[PDB]
Formats: sequence, structure tokens, C-alpha cells
Amino acid sequence: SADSADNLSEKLEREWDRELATSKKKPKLINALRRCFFWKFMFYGILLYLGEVTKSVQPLLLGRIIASYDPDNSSERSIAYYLGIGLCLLFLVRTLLIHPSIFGLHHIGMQIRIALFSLIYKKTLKLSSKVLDKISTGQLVSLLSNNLNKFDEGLALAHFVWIAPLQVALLMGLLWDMLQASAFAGLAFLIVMAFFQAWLGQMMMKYRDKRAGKINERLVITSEIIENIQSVKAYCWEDAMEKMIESLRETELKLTRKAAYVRYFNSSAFFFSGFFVVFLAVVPYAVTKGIILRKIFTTISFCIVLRMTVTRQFPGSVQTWYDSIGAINKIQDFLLKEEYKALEYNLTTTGVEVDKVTAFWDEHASPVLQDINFKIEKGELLAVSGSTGSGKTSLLMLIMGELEPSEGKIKHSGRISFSPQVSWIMPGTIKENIIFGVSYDEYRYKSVIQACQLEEDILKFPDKDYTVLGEGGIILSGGQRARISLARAVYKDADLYLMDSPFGYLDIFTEKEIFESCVCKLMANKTRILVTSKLEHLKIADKILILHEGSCYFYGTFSELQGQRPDFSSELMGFDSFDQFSAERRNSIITETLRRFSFWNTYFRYITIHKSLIFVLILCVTIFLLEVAASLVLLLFLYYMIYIYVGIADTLLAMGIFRGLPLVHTLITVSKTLHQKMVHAVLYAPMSTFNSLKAGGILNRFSKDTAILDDLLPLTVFDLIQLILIVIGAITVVSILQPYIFLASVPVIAAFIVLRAYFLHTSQQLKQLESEARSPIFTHLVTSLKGLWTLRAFGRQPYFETLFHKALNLHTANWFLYLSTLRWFQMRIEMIFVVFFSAVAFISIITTGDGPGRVGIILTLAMNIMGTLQWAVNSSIDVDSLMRSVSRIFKFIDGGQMTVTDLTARYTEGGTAVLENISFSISSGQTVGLLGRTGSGKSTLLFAFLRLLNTEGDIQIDGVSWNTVSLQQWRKAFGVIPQKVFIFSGTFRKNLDPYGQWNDEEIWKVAEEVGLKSVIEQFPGQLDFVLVDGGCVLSHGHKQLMCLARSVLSKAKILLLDEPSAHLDPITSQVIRKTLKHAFADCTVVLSESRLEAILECQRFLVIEDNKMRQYESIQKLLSEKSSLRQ
Ligand SMILES: Nc1ncnc2c1ncn2[C@@H]1O[C@H](COP(=O)(O)OP(=O)(O)OP(=O)(O)O)[C@@H](O)[C@H]1O
Ligand SMILES: Nc1ncnc2c1ncn2[C@@H]1O[C@H](COP(=O)(O)OP(=O)(O)OP(=O)(O)O)[C@@H](O)[C@H]1O
Repeated sequence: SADSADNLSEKLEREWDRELATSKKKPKLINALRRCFFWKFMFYGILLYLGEVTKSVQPLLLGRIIASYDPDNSSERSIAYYLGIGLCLLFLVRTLLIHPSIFGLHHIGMQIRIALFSLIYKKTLKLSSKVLDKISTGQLVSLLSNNLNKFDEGLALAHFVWIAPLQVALLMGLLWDMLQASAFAGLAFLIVMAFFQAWLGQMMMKYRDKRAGKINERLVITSEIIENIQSVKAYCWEDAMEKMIESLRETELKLTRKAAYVRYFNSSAFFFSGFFVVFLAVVPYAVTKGIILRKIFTTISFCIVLRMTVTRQFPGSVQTWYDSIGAINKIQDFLLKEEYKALEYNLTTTGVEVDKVTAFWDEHASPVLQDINFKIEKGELLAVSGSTGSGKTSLLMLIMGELEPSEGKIKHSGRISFSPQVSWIMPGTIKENIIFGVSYDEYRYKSVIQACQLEEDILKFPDKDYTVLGEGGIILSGGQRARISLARAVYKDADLYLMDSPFGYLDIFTEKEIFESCVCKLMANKTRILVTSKLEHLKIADKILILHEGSCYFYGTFSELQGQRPDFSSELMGFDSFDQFSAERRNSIITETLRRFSFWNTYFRYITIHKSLIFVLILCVTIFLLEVAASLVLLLFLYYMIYIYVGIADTLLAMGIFRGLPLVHTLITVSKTLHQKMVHAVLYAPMSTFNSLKAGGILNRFSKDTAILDDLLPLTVFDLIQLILIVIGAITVVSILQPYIFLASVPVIAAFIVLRAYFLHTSQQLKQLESEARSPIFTHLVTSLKGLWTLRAFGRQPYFETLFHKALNLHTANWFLYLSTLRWFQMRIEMIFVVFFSAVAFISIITTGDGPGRVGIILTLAMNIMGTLQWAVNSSIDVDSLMRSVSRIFKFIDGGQMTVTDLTARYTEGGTAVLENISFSISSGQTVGLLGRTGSGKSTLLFAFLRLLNTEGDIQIDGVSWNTVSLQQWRKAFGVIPQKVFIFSGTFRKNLDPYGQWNDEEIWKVAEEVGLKSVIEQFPGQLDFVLVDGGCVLSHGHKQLMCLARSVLSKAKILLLDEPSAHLDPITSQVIRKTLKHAFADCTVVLSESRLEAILECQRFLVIEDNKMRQYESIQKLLSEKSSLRQ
């Protein structure tokens, strides 16, 4: 196998294609994979087997070593000495064999994951356009992310399904004194515990899935709040929002608490089983014959090995193996989906023809285009219009071959250049997008960018042609993005050009210039098809096509339309000034014209009250499980003293469990408190200070830190308690029996501490790389999916495959490094442990072990100490991560005449002053407003009034200086409607009144007053209607009216309007102006405008530039100076 994506793909594709081609009904992905996998997998598998079997040998060697100190036979020092050497070698050898093999398995898992990803990517780019709208988008994201961190770890246990029965059979077969079947007592106990654990694990999954659903809801409201803190503060909404968070948090905790108990009992159950396999193991020796230390010590070590292989190594592989298979099956179902069918290029014609085409998207379709017919000569212009939905753009999909005809033929000449309705951002170099995938030629480039009028904006870009367009399109306005899409489509040399919604939401002036510049001259003699709403274009076009309800309304000469459907023409012409109508209005006019011219309970309470009932219930479970094991013991079918001793053991264990329950209670309480305090601290935060994170780390830390406290503190703590108790016992006993062991062990622990610290520093830093390399694989994917229509249209598939592979290679390189440092670390750790082991074995062997039982116990304690120690290493790693998270959390918590005198503002106490020494007066009830350049800090006056900025000077409102008024009332006076309006998701009643202070009747009265009564009536449920996704169903004008309704209910006196005109068409802007003037007849209205025509209705003006201002008492004084200063 290969170490790179290109090679891994070739191999997978060859086997997959060969089997898929060998069409034995249902070819399978799993077979293509086993043919790659098997010849490496099996070798690491056998090596691990050979490694693990060592554990089944080591106890035998100790039994003989122990025997050498017996009074029997002779004190053969030399034998004890050499056998001791052999034992320490067994530790060393398995260490040296096992770790390399585990590493190799992870290497394999990685290689397979990469091959699978490249296969999927290649497939998504070849999918049929029909199934494209049936496959949920969330499924492709999860198809790749769901097993991202699972598949490659899972192979580590895969060969255990195979190993487990070999070691179980051996350990069973090695039992000494086998017929007195202590074997069944042992196995019956372990078997019952294993099923118990499986059941409990299933309950854990139930809780995880339900909780996950609630988490997503909490996170959505959380990000909504975080990105709009200024509106929450401006509204003085505050704690109502805090309460919304509280109810979501409370819901999650109820589920979490139950999940926590599942985890608690799982861990104590594990402990319980440890005790009993050892305890049951000595029941034979108490029962008749008596004790032989030689055999007892041997017996216990074997019992320990069975516990672990039986309860943990086996079922882990079973669960892993099964889930992995299910993941593969899902991938296969995805791969086996209908393809995009390639278009066959030919030299049949020069024009475009359509012969009786009838077609539809899917089965059960009524949107069948009927009897479509064309004959277009080379170089002719076709203009198409029609009702929205009557195949306005679906026709283009037929032309390009995305949609097949059910009947008829489509003939075309050569290659097609296509520009879609919705621009594809293509993050990257702007010149490169214009000429993407083609050679640069300045002759053509200049001609196209000049003709398309790009120079007007692109020459203002800081790196010109090399200005990079980043994510979000922060460089370009929607009309500019459209302009680039045209330039790209034009730059490409094609025989046929298809222009989807070419008007581009552009100003009519440029729209005309582009049509003549491009449609007529730049595109001269090309065959063209334009989608259009302008009658002038139809007049210009050689052929006119109008569609309605899936069929042709009219096809022919412009004058033929007028001669054959004159009433249609006359009605449209009544709106003679069509160039003055936006596309939306042009669309409504044709839609209407065209359709018009149609042509238990008592005790439950006591159980909560009496903790003594809780104790009994704990004991009852313990009794039950032992009795079940007895049922299996009774297999022998085909005493009072034993009964007493086992009863005693159960009682003691039950009390031990009962004692620790308050810890679970405490853990849930603590994370609840921390979540609540962080939220409070963020809401009542200073402004400017939060700009250190700018919502990035705020959302990410808020979300992630809470999640880790809840899943790990309640888990890692219990493992630590058990591990701690074990080591205390182990050290205490050897220290007493032989003080030289202590002397020897002190430097051993020191060695581990130092290595650990070094390791964690570096590995914690490397971990950052997974996220850095991982994020872009998804950004790449999404971009490719949105661009699918053009990726095929222009033949760019291999370009993108190349980019995808480079991203994968980056990711795997970092992933691999992380894995490698971890493995090295673990190997070093194990070798240190191996060395102290050898030394300890010899301390015992060497000293005067004349009371041999003491020799035996030191040796078995040391031999079996390694299991616990491996857990301890990993637990220490988790602890350090938890403490780092705790610190990150802790870091956050441990006047009618408005009179403004000498006002100054900054974005921080350092920084820059955005406004200095401004003085300004507003007469009571006076309509006033502001003029200034875009980016002159207009919003910083509004924020200075809202007290969101570092500020100086004296503002007198409601008769007093701001200096004597707290933020809530100071802000209360100001009813502000920002350009970016915040919409709270949820029921309209709450969106408008989050406190429940207004009555429904009152709410309706205001809805009527502000013109939203018809809007709320239209939405089902009215006040009970739930508004979603930021008001995705509302006009932004409506959002402004909602804000208005809030302002009037709130009884604000100062009304602040942030350029409503920035987005609202005058046809409605005047309606809201009338509405608010009546609503605010007794109030003072302050407007920030972009144009003189709007500012014109004001009596006093504030004109701001360069952190200074000129006050005018009349528009004429403003105009006289503005003319002199019109620059
Ligand atoms: N691949 C598809 N499968 C099924 N239905 C589709 C598919 N693509 C679009 N549609 C729908 O069927 C019709 C397709 O026609 P077309 O896309 O030409 O309409 P349009 O008038 O261009 O759409 P609009 O102007 O509303 O964006 C639309 O009314 C749309 O709702
Ligand atoms: N709190 C802030 N910290 C840092 N920079 C800011 C802050 N507030 C605004 N800015 C920036 O400084 C200027 C502030 O002016 P303002 O926010 O009034 O601009 P605008 O003309 O309203 O811009 P837009 O049209 O994008 O809304 C802008 O050009 C913006 O880029």
C-alpha cells in the first residue's frame, strides 16, 4: 500500500470497478475492500495474537519460581535466578511485539479512510440532477464526517473477535484441578457480568441520542443571541433572553443527570467484578484440601487475565466490528445512485433545434414541458420570458443535457458556456475566476472586462487582479458577483451562450449598457439565448418565446405577438415605463397579465425519602446477579458455610456502593452552576472587551467547554478514584514487606512525570492541527456542491479532484504526525515499567525469602500491576485537558431639546477616536437628520447615544446629563431601528413581547397601527405563529415595522432610523414614513440618510466628516455649502 491519496484511489477504484463491472446482481464494496485489506491486516493480527498469549504463560512461570523457595527438594538459587530472568524477558518481548503491531493497524485504517473519501467525492460530482433534490444535504456531510474519527481506530480491536476464543479456551484448558469446576464458578460470574454491562451500555445510548437533539436547539438559540448583543442591550431585553437559555439548559440537564447515573454504575460494576473473580477463585481452596500457595498465586493471576479478555477485549471488538460494517453498507448505498449522463458532442449543426420535445423532472410530475419546438440559426438572438415556474430555466437544463427528453430530440452545435441565476463565489483570486480553467490572454481579457464594465470596481481592489475573494464574498456586492459571473461566461469561448437572469439586480443604466456592450457587440455573431423580463429585449430579439403553465403561449416575431395576442400586448403596454420597474415588479405584471389572458406511587415517594430503601435496592441487584451466576453453575447438575461467606461479600460491596452516590449529585450541581455563571457574565459584559473574541471564541468556548465538563468530569473522576485506591494498596503492601522496593521505585515515578510533561506540551499543540486541516475539507466540499452545475458545464471536474486530494493529503499528514508522537510516547512508558519490574522481581529473589509466601505475594503483585498502570497513564492525560478547560472558563468569570456638548467617542480607551468634540442641538419634536460619507462613523453617534462606546463630553436627555443616568433608562428613551434588524426565533407574541406585559388586544391594535395586521393574519396561528431562521419569511420592511411596534409599545421618545432607504424601495418607504409620522407625532425623529432627497424633509441638519461636523438650520444653507463643498 501507498501513503498518498492518488495511489490509494487507484487501487480502490480498480477493485471496485472490476467487481462492479462483474455484475453478479449486487456487487459489493465490502469485497473490493477485503481484497486490499486482508494481506496486511492478517499480519498485524497474528503478531498481536502472539503478543497477547504471553499473558497466559507468565503465571506458569511464577508458579515454578515460587516452588523453588519451598522447603521441598532443594534451594536451587540458580534456578530461581534464571527463571526470574526469563520472566522479565516475557514482559520485554511482548512490549516490543505488541506496540508496533497496533501502530500498523492504525496505519491501515487511515489508508482505507482516505481511499473511501476520494471515491465518494468522485461520485458526488457525477450524480444525476434528478436525485440531486432528494438526497438531503445533511446526509452527505454526515456521510463523510460521521466516521471520521471512528473508522480508523476501530481496526485496533478487530482481530479480537478472532483472538478472544483462543485465549478463553486456553485459559480454561489450563485450569489446574479442572474437574472441581471452579471454572464454571469463574466463568458463570464473568458471563453474567458481561451481559449486564451490555444491557447497561444500551441504555446509555438511548440517553445520548435524545440529549443530542436538545443540544442542537440550545446551540441555535445561543448563536442567535451572541451575534446580536447590541440589539439585546439596546432593547434592554437582557434577562428575558437569559431565561430562554435557562429553560434549554434545564431540559438538557434532566437528561444528563440520568445519563450520569448510567456511567456511575457502569464503573462501579467493573470494580465489583474484579473483586468477585478473585474471591470466587479461592473458594475451592477453602473448600476441602486447604491451601497450596504454589497454586493459589498461580490461580489468581490466571483469573485476572480471564476477567479482562472476557469482559473488555472481546465485546469491544464485537461492537466495533458490527458498526464498521453498517458504515460500509451506507457508503455502498450512496455509491449505487444514478449518474449524470454525458452529452455527445458532434458536428451535426451550426444552430440549435428542438423537435417535439416533451419532458419532465420526475415520475409523478405534472410539470411536463409540452411540445417544445425550436429552429435557431447560427448567430441568432432568442429572448425568452414567461410566468414564474413555466420552465423559465428548466428549458436551459434541457438544452445543456442535464434533463433528458421523454420524447423528441435536441440538437446543438458544439460547446456551451453557461451563466446561472445564482452566482458561484469560487473563493480565490478574482482574475482567476474570470478566466478560470483557461489560458490568460490580455487581448480577450481586457476586451471582456472592459465590455462587462468590471474595471470600474476591480481597479479599486487593493491587489487588483490578485485581490482574493474570500469566504462570504466580503469583496463583492450581489450585483458585482453577478457581473463577474457574466464576465466568466463570456471569457470562455463557446458556440452557444446561455444567460440566466442577466439583468443581475443591476441599476437600469448599467443594464442598458451591458445589453448593448455585451449582448449586441461583445457577443456578436454568437448564438445567444437570454432570459428576460424587458420588452425592449424582445423587440431586439430575432425570436420571441413566451411560456406559461408548461406550454408555449407564443413563439415567433415580435410583431406577430402583437398581431396575434393584441390584448396581451396592450395590457402590458399600459405599463409603458417598464424600465422603471424592478424585476420583481416586471414579474408580477407579466404573471398577472399572462394568467389573466388565460387563452409503586406510595413507595416511590418513600424511596425518595428513605435512603434506607435505596440501600436495599442496591443490595437487591447484587444478590440477583450472583443468583443468576449460580443458575449457570448448576450446569453441573447434568454448603451453608459457602452460602454464608458469599452473603457476607455481597453485603460489604453493597454498602461500598451506597456511600459514593452523593458524588453524582455533586457533579451535576457543579456543572449547572458554572454554565449559569458564564452566561450571566457574558450578558452583563462591557462593550469593546468582547471584541477580543468577536464571537469566535465566545461561541466556541461556550459550547465546547460546557460539553466537556458534562461528559468528562463525571467520568474521569470515578476512574481516578478506583485507580488511586488500587495503587495505594499495592505500594503499601510492598513497602511493608520489603522496604528496598520503595527505595527502588522512587526514581521510577520521577521518570514518568518528566516525560509526561514534555509530551503533553507538544501533543496538545499538535492537536490544533487536526482542526486546522479538517475545517477546509468541508469548505471545499460545500463550494463544489453549489458549483455543480458549472463544474459540469465547463469540464472542470479534474481540476477540483486535484484540489480535493491536496486537501486530503494535508489532513492526513497532520493526523499521522499526531498519531506517531502518541505511539512513541506509549512505547517509552511501557519500557520504563518493564525495567522497574525486572528490578523488583530480583529484589525479592535476591533477599532472604525464607518465609516463601512473602516472595510469592511480591512476585504476583508485581506481575499483575501493569493493567492498572496503563489506565493510570491515560487518566492523567485526560486530567490535564480538563484543567486547561477549567482555566479557559475561569478567564471569563474569575431634554426635549437634545443637547450634546463636546462629545467624543472611541472603540477602545487606546485605539482611535471615531468622533471628537462634537456639539449639537435638536429642537424638541424637530425632524432632524444626518449626512455624511459611508464609513464616516454614522453608527458611532448612535452607539454613543446608546452608551455602547468609550466616551467623553456632556449629553443632556430627559433634563439630565447621561452621567447621572444608568444604562437601562438612558437607553430606554431611544427607539432604534438599525440597518441590521434582529429577529428572535419563536412565537410572534414573544418576539414582540419577551416579557409578557402586553395583551393580545393591544398587540393587535399596534399591528393595525403599524400596518402589520394583515401580515400577522396571513401567518397561521397569528400571535401563536412561530417565526424561524431570522424571519426568513418576512420582508425586511416588515422587520422594521416589528421594530416600530416594539418602539411604540415601549413608549420611546427618541426615534432613530438607520438608513431605511438602504434596502427599502420607495414604494413602501413612503408608507412607513407616513405611518411613523403619525405614530410619533409628539416625538423627536432622527434620521441618518444617504441622499439629499430623503434628508430634505428634516428641518435641522448634521453634516459629519473627518470627526468634525457642521450644523445647518435650513436645507438651503446646507445646499449652498454642499454645492461649494460637493466633493
Ligand atoms: N430538478 C428539479 N426537479 C424537480 N422540480 C424542479 C427541479 N428544478 C426546479 N424545479 C421546480 O419546477 C419548476 C422548474 O422550472 P424552472 O426552474 O424553469 O422555474 P423558474 O420559473 O426558473 O423557477 P424560479 O423563477 O421560481 O426560480 C419550478 O417551478 C421549480 O419549483
Ligand atoms: N465598534 C467598532 N470597532 C471598530 N471598527 C468599527 C466599529 N464600529 C464600526 N467600525 C468601522 O468604522 C466605520 C464606522 O462607521 P459606520 O459603522 O457608521 O459605517 P457605515 O457608513 O454605517 O458602514 P456600513 O454601510 O457597512 O453599515 C466603518 O467604516 C466600519 O468599517
